[PDB]
Amino acid sequence: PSPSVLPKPPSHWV
Amino acid sequence: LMEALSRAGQEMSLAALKQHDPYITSIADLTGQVALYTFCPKANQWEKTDIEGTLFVYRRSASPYHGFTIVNRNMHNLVEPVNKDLEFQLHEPFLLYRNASLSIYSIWFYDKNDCHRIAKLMADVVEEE
Repeated sequence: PSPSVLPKPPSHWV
Repeated sequence: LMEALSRAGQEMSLAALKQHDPYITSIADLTGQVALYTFCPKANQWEKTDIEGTLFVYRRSASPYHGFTIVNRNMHNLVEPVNKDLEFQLHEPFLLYRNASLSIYSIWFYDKNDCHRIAKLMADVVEEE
């Protein structure tokens, strides 16, 4: 189960 | 035999899903192992949750006609209705999603054929709300 190093969410979601 | 009990537990899972929400008619799809992550904007990075287990997509006899849940392998589940405020982004083997509260999530799939297939299913049943 991957370290919390996933890809970034779509820019506009933040 | 391993699959006999497999079929069995998918029968019991449906029922457990129903005792908590009776508008539920059937499981549309499920996966092996998935794990949940949430995005923290303040800190700007992903963060583990205590949620990891099996993902069920189910149908309901009343709007919202779809939902999905992660039954955890502690006892705290993920539960999420499939309405039109739900939006997805696929980045195999991760499936990102945002909901009404605007909170951001990622479902990591172990099996990346599950990831693709569920992502496809979601997209279909988001187009239907």
